[PDB]
Amino acid sequence: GTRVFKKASPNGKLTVYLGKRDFVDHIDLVEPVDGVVLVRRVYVTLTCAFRYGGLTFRKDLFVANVQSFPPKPLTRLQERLIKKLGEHAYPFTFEIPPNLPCSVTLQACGVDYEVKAFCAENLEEKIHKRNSVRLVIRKVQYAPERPGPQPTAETTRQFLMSDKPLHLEASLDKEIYYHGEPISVNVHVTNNTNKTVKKIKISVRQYADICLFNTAQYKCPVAMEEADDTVAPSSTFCKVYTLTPFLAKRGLALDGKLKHEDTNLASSTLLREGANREILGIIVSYKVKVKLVVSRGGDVAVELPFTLMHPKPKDTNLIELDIVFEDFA
Amino acid sequence: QILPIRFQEHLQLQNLGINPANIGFSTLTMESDKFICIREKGAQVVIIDMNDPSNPIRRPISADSAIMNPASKVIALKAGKTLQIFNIEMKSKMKAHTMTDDVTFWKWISLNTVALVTDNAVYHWSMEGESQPVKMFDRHSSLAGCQIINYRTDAKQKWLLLTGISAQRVVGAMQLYSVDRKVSQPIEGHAASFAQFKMEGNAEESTLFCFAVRGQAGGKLHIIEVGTPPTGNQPFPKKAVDVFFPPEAQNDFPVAMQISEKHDVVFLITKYGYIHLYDLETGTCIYMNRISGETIFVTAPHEATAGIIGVNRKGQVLSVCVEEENIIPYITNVLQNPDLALRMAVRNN
Repeated sequence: GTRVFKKASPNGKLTVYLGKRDFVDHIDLVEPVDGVVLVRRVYVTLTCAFRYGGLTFRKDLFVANVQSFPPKPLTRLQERLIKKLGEHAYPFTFEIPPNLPCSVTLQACGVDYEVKAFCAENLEEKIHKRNSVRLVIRKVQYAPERPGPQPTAETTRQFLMSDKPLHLEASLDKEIYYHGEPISVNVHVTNNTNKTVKKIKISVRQYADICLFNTAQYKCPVAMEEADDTVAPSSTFCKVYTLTPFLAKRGLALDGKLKHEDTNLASSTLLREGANREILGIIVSYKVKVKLVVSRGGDVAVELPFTLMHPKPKDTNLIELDIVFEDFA
Repeated sequence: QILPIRFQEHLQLQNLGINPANIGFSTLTMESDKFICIREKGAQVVIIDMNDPSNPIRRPISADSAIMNPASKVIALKAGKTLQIFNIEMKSKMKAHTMTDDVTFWKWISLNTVALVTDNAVYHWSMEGESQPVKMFDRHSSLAGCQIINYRTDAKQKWLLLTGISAQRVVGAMQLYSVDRKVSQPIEGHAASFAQFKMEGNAEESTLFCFAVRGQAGGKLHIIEVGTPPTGNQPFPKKAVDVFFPPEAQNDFPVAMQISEKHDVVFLITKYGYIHLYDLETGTCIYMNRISGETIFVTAPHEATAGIIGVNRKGQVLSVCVEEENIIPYITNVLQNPDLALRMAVRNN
């Protein structure tokens, strides 16, 4: 049975229905925001804003207005629900430009997407939080896995008084990871020195830059493992370690309010070449750090950038062919 | 500086989560700019609706080929000699047929007819009713042993054009069949298209047949009228122009052709991913450029812009069309051909 999310205004006069709350960005386009409102004209608006702070700064990034009543093809969902609901049911559709930032919150500021349905004569008129309805939807970023070589980093240290190298190489099993997906780290040490590696520490760190109003750069670990694996003088070490970055912490970028079950760590910001890195508001990225903790010597580390994405949505006949309501809450 | 075309990348199929292995001539079809259809094998088809490419439908199949209707939510499927046509809307099997001979190539040639090519013959099969395939003509011996790469018809379906290729240099062999005369002719060509074109002062449209080839004389484009000029018509003077290729593109040859009747221009695509524009009337070359680093291996008319759309081996969906605000000044100033520019401005606006 197909789920459809609904929400009514306070006075029970307008209800909005949506198939979904999160709309996947597929880089060349975003899933369309295909809804129905069950009903002065009736307007429906989609707004994207950055907010900082209660509030102390706001920048509008995108607005789209639809007149829904009175009246590109309807989705099966719209038709299905129009028939299954009446003739007071009207379609609205937005297409979100793919270059707008995805939903992101850092604890405070963020980028949010709000759908607003209201009844009113012109577009420039007094909105009454009484017969209007407001829904926070999300844009979440997908990207496909990359063909070809994985991520790879290496470093060489010579310690005081010596010219023998401690060499570290690491790579990741992928360039593109999805929420909940484990990261495998291949670690290769050649220790030609007379120091001993006492342990190995692997972390996943997020970096989040605030780019508007009050700029700032946060860092914050989202996975940490240490192993008491030792690398003796004149010995090599190869081992694969596995870490998964997990939400289950101030300064952390999330895609969502920390209070909701369906919130994840923020996805990596995909940046177009010379795009306005200011109307994105928050830039998020991720690295794996591999560190050799050296006895009687400074530690030796590499970092391996990676991208964290939201996952993509889940008899003779030569082909095979073949609706419940929920609160938006 | 301004260009006589607009080129666009509409999307990359892998961004939709499509497996790049499934992106090629045998697993991917696009019979019109409305759908892309992909067979993904643990079998099924992914139908991408280009009005809404975000919400692809996935269905299980056991077909070795699937070709979406150009216009409607209707899909033809085959498994060996077994052909079936399905209405996705009404979820019903419309029609089925079992061929005597294997169908080695097929495509929709309008809104409601499939062309079927066997080792032996070419058939048209309506999607409607209970009518069986109608044999249109026997295959000519000069396509014997070719890979069949296309099948074209004119607007009245009175002229039918089967195209195959073989490794020998890649030789192009066409068979042009006249439905009224019931006669085939062999033509050496690699890509072709028909068009309607009405000459100045003529009573009726001419049916034009345009074909491009890279043969013993190198690259050539021919434009001819097929059939006897209508009462009230002058004949269309045959045109023949060179199709240029690089020094770097010694092994390149034409692979696709679409004609815009809105602008009377021929779009030609080469294996290496070059696009050319030619004037339909004179064959004059208007533009050439490499637009893709991979073969564009499937093309269709791009209806909204009257251009050409296609898919390349890396999953990029690309199109080209006339840029109507630049084409005349481009022909005037960049090509310095003010006679062509005025003629096209007047002919089409």
